[PDB]
Amino acid sequence: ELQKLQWAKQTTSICCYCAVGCGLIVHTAKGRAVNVEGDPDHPINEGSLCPKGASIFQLGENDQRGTQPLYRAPFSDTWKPVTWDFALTEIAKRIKKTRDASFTEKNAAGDLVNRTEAIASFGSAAMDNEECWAYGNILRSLGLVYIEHQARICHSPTVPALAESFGRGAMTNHWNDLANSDCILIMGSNAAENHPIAFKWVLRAKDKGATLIHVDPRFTRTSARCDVYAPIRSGADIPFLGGLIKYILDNKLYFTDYVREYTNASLIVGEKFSFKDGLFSGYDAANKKYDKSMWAFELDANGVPKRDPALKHPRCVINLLKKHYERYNLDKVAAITGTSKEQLQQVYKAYAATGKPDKAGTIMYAMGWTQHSVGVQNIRAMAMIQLLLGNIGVAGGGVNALRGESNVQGSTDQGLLAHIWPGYNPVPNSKAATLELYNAATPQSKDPMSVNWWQNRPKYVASYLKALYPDEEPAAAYDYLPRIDAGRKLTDYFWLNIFEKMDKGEFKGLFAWGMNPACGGANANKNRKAMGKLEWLVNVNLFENETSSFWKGPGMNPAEIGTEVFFLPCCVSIEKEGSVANSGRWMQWRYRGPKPYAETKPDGDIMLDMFKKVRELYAKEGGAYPAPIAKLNIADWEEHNEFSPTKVAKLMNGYFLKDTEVGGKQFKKGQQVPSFAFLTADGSTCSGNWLHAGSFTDAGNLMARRDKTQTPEQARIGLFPNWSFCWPVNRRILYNRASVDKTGKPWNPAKAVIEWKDGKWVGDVVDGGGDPGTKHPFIMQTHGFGALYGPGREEGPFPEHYEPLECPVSKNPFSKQLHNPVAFQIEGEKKAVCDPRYPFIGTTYRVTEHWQTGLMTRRCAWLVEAEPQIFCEISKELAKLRGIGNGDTVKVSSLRGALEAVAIVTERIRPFKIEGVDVHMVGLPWHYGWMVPKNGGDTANLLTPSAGDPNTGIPETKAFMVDVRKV
Amino acid sequence: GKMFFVDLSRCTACRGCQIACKQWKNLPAEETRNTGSHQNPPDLSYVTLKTVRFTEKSRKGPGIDWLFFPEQCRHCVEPPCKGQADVDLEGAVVKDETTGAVLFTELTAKVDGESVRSACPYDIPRIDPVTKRLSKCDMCNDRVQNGLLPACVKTCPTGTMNFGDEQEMLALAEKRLAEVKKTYPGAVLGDPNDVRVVYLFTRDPKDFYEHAVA
Ligand SMILES: Nc1nc2c(c(=O)[nH]1)N[C@H]1C(S)=C(S)[C@@H](COP(=O)(O)OP(=O)(O)OC[C@H]3O[C@@H](n4cnc5c(=O)[nH]c(N)nc54)[C@H](O)[C@@H]3O)O[C@H]1N2
Ligand SMILES: Nc1nc2c(c(=O)[nH]1)N[C@H]1C(S)=C(S)[C@@H](COP(=O)(O)OP(=O)(O)OC[C@H]3O[C@@H](n4cnc5c(=O)[nH]c(N)nc54)[C@H](O)[C@@H]3O)O[C@H]1N2
Ligand code: SF4
Ligand code: SF4
Ligand code: SF4
Ligand code: SF4
Ligand SMILES: [S]
Ligand SMILES: [W+6]
Repeated sequence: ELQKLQWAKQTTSICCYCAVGCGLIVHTAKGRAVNVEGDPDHPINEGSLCPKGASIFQLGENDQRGTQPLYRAPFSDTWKPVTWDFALTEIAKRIKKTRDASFTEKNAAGDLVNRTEAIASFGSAAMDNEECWAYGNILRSLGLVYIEHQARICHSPTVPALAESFGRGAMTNHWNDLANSDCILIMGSNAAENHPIAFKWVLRAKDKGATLIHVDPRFTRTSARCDVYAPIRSGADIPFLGGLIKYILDNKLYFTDYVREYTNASLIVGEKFSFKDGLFSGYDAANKKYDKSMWAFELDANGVPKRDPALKHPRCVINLLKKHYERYNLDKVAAITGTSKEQLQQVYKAYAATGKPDKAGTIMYAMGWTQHSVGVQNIRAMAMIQLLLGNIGVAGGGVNALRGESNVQGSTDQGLLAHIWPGYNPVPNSKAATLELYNAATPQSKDPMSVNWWQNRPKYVASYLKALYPDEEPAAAYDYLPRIDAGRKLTDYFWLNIFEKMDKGEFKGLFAWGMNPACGGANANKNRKAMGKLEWLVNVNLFENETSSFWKGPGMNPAEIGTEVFFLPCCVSIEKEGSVANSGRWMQWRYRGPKPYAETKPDGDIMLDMFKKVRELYAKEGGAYPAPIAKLNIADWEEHNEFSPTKVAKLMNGYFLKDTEVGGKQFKKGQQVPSFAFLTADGSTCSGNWLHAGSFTDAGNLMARRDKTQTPEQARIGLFPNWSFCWPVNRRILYNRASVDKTGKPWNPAKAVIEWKDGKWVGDVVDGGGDPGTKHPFIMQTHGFGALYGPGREEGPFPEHYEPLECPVSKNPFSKQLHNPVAFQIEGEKKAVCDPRYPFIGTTYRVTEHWQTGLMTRRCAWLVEAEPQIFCEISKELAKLRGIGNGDTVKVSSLRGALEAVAIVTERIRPFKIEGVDVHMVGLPWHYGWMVPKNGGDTANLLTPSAGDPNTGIPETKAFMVDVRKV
Repeated sequence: GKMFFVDLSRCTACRGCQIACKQWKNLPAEETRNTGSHQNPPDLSYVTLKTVRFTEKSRKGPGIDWLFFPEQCRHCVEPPCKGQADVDLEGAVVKDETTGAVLFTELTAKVDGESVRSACPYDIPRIDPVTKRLSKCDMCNDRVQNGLLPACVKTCPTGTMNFGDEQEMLALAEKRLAEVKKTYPGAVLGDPNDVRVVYLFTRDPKDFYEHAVA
C-alpha cells in the first residue's frame, strides 16, 4: 500500500485550466485533498497532465487562498472579514438600489427595453456550465445588457467567422480526431505549450505519416517537434492565406466535386458586388460601415440564390474568388509576411496536397489569428481554404479553433456575451417589440435540399422563456428580458466600450466575477483608473488579486478612491460538482473530491443565495419593474437550500411542462426532453439551452458517461461517442454529411466519419437527417452551403489584407487602404503607425507553466519556480542594434504604458524582411501582475491597444508597436 | 528489473514531469530568477530530482534545433555511486533486486558526499548543505512496487516517457530508434547496456547536456 493514498477517497474530476478537458483523480482525506494526478481511463489525456494540471494540488491546498468574504468600505486601506449573511444581504441591497435608480422601461425612441445600463458584469469561463447559465439569467432578470466574459477577448471572432462559413461557431472536430490527419498546420497557435495533451494526438498523426507544420513569428516548443517551421510577421496572416487560395486555384489542387456540390462556388453574386483598391461596394466613410445589401446573391423567382453548376458564369462565387486573390502572388506575399518564397511554396505544396479526396488537412489556431482588427477575416480565409480542399466534415480535417478556458465553450453557449442568449439565440434589439417580430428575423429558405435548421428557433426561444418563466406564456415572459438599441453598432455593448464608458463614470457597479480585468483587459492602465469610478465592485475569485485591489497598484491612492469593493472567495474545481464543455463540445461531469476550503463555497451557491435575498427584498420593499425577478423558476435549481448542479443541468436539457405529442411520438408530463428535435413553441416544453437537449434525458446524465467502447467504424477515428456527451445531439464531427459523396460513400473509407446502409447512417451521429444526396450538408446555413463568399461580415465577403492599427509599414502593397476601413477604435486614442518612438512589432503570448493573468499560477510555487519573472524575447540582430545582453533588464514601452522585463536573446526570433527592410519584433508574456510574486513584474496589457475587430470588438493584443531599451 | 525508455524526439519540454515529481513527493520549490532562459531550476539540487534542460543549437535556415533533456538518475545496472559510498559505510546506497532501483538512504550524510557525486558518470547526486544527505530520483520505487507508473512517466502526454520490464523496454527502444531515424537520422540510444533510464537523443547526446552519456 502507498502511505500517501492509504486513508483517502478516490473521485474523478476535469482539469480547471485549458479546454483539452484532461481527466484527473483526486485522493481526498476521509477532509482535504492529499493527491491530484491524471485519470488513466480518460480517452483524451490517458493519465497525462502538463505542469498546470499536475500542480492542481498546490492550487487547491494553497495557504494564500481566500478564507471568508472580505469587505472594503470606501476610501479604506484594508479588508475586514465579514460573514456569508452580511456579504450577500448588503450586495443584494446595492444591486436593488442601483437598478431602481437607472432602470429604463422605454428608450429615447419610445421602444420597450426594460434594462439597467448602470451595471456591467465580466465573467466567467472558469465557472461550471450549470453556474454560467444561472449567472446570465440572474443578470438578465436584473435587466443587465452589459454581460461579457473571456470569450469577447478570446475566440469571439471564431463564432461569426465559422458561422458565416459553416453555420456554427464551434471547433468542427475534437482532440482525439487530430491523430487521423495527413497534414497538421499549426498557425496562430502554440499548441505544444497552450494545449499540451493535444500533442499526444498530433504526434500520433505523425507516427502514421502526417506532416506537422508550425507557422509562427517565434520558434517555440511546438516548432521543435514539427517537420516544417516558417516565420510569419504578426498581422500578416491574410497575405499568407490569400497566397494559398491563389496557389490552390492556379495549380488546380481544389477538391472539384466537393467545391461544386457542398460549397457556394456555383452561386451567382448580384451585379452590385464590386471591390477596388481595398474597398468593397457600399462603403459609408462618414459612419465607418458598409451597406451589405450591395453584396446580396442573385435570387431566382422562389428567392433561392441562382446557381451555375458548370461554374462558368462570371459572377459565380468561385470565379469572383479567383479574381480577388489573383493579387496574392508569391513575390508580394513574401514581401509583406517576411516568410521566404521557398518556405511559402514548401508549406503551400504540403497542405494543398490534402485537396486529394482520401487525404485530410486540419488547421489548429487560437489567439494568433483571433486577437487582430482582421480576426474574423483571418479565420474566414482558412475556412475558405478548408472548403476548397474539401477538409470540412472529414476525420483529420476541419477547423480546430482551440478554445481557451475549461468551460469557455460552455460559458459562450450560456450567452455570457452582450449580443446572445443561451444557445446563440440573439439578445432582442429595441425594434423586436414582440416574440413574433423576434422570430421573423430568422431567414427562411425555399430550396427543398436546404434543411435551414434555425427555422426551429421559435421552439428554442419559447422553451427557454418557459425554463425561466414557466407560469407565463412565452409571448408574455418575452417582455421581462432586457433589449439593446437597434440604432447602435453591437460593439457599443462589448468589453472595450464598457471600459471607455466606465472611464466616463457611466457605470455604478461592476461584477469582476472569475476574471482579472486589471491584468486581462487590453490597455490595462485605462481599466485600472476607470475602475476607480465604480460606486461598488464585486469580485468572486480564489485569491486576492490585482482587480480586487486595483485601489493601491502602481500609483493608486485610497486618498482619491471611493469603491465599496466586496470580495467573495469561491471554491476550486475539485471542491465542486457540475459540467464543463471542452473545445470539442464534450460536456464532462466532475464530482466533489474534498469539501470546500475555509468556509468558502461554489459560485452557484453564492449567486443563488445572493439573488434569493434580492427576490426577498423586492417581496418586502417596492422598486422598479420587479416582475422579471419575482417570477424566475429558481426552485428547479435547488435541492437542500443550495445550488443543485444536477437539477440545473436537467432544466438546461429541459422537460415537458405538460403531456405532449411531438414528431409522431407520445411524451408524458414531467419527463426529460430526449433531443432539441422534440422541443415545441406552444409552451409544452421548457429547455434552458436547446444545445443541452439530449445531454440529461430519462436514460440519465449522458455527460457522466465514462464508456470508451466503440464500434470498428468509430474506433478507427476515435469518436468515443459513449464518453460524456457533446452538442449537438452527440455529433462529434460537425458537417459530417460533407465527408461522403451524394450516394453516402465516404471520400476516405479508411477514416470514414459516417457511412450509409440498412437505410441508416453508421459511425458518428449524422449532422442532419435525410437519405444520401437529398440535403445540402451545412444544415445551420440558410442556403445549406459552405460559404467561400460570406456577405454577413462587417468588412466584406472575402478576406483582404489590412495592416494592424499599429504597424511597421506605411503603404499596403495590396490596396490604398492601409488599415481595416470599419475597424473598432475609440475617438482620441493614439496609434503608432511607423512612429519613430516605437519602431518594433509588439506581440503578447503564453508559456506552458502559467495560466492567463497568472492570478492562479503566480500563487503556485512550482510554476513560479519554472517561470518566476516577466521576460522579453528578442532576436540576436535586435539585441545587437539596441546593445542588449542575454539576461539584462530592458524597458518595453508603447503609447499607453511601459514595464521592466528580463531579456531572453534567442535565435528563435529573427528579423522580418518586409519590403527589402528588416523589421524587428518584441515578444512579451502577459502572465504577470504587481501583486505576486516578488520581482515577478506587471501585466503586458499596459502596452496593448483598446482597438480591434469591427465584428466582435476583440482587442489587437497580438500585433501593435513598442520600443525596447536597456536599463 | 524495470527500465525507462525516454524518447526525446517526442518531448515538448512541457515540464509536466518536473512538476509531477515535486507534487508526488511534496518537495519544496527553489528560489529562482530568469537570467535569459526558460530553464529553471537551472540545475538539479537537494530539493529538485528532475529539471528539464533547454539548449539552442544554430541550424542552416529558419528556426533552431531546440534540445530538451528531462534529467534524472540513470539507476545504473552496476552503480558506481554505491561502489564509492560502500567504501565509507554500507547501507548509505542500496539496490532493489526486484525493480533495479538505486536508492540513497539518510546514512549518505555519514559518507563522503563529494566522492559519491564524482563517482557518478552522469553528475546526478546533490548534497543537502545543512544535513549533508545525498538526494536524487528514487525511480518512484514505492509506486513501482505498488504496481503504479512513476509520477513523471504517467504525467507525460507525448509518449516521450515509457516504463516497464527490461526486455520490453530494450525491444521498444530498438523498434522506436528505427522509426525515429526516418525523421532524425543522427538518433542514438544513451548507454543502453549500462543504465535503466535509456534516453533516445535526436542527435549528439552532448548537445542535450555535457553529462547526457558517460
Ligand atoms: N500554458 C497555457 N495554456 C493555455 C493558457 C495559458 O494561459 N497558458 N490559456 C488558454 C487560453 S484562455 C487560450 S485562448 C489559449 C490560447 O492559446 P494560443 O493561441 O496558443 O496562445 P498564445 O501563446 O497567446 O498565441 C499562440 C502563438 O501566436 C503567435 N502569434 C503572435 N502574433 C501572431 C500573428 O499575428 N499571427 C500568427 N499566425 N501567430 C501569431 C505567438 O508567437 C504564439 O506562439 O491557450 C489556453 N491554454
Ligand atoms: N495581451 C494579451 N492579453 C490577453 C490575452 C493575450 O493573449 N494577450 N489573452 C486573452 C484571453 S484568450 C483571455 S481568456 C483573457 C483571460 O483574462 P481573465 O479571465 O481576466 O484571466 P484570469 O482572471 O487570470 O483567469 C480566469 C480567472 O478564473 C478564476 N477562477 C478559477 N476557478 C474559478 C471558479 O471556480 N470560480 C470563479 N469565479 N473564478 C474562478 C481564476 O482565479 C482566474 O482569476 O485574457 C485576454 N488577455
Ligand atoms: S492545462 Fe490543458 S493540457 Fe494541461 S492538464 Fe489541464 S486540460 Fe490537460
Ligand atoms: S512530461 Fe514528457 S513531454 Fe513534458 S517535458 Fe517531461 S518528458 Fe518532455
Ligand atoms: S546515475 Fe549516478 S547516482 Fe544514479 S545510479 Fe548511476 S551512478 Fe548512481
Ligand atoms: S521516477 Fe519518480 S523520483 Fe524519478 S524523476 Fe520521475 S517522478 Fe521524480
Ligand atoms: S478563453
Ligand atoms: W482565452
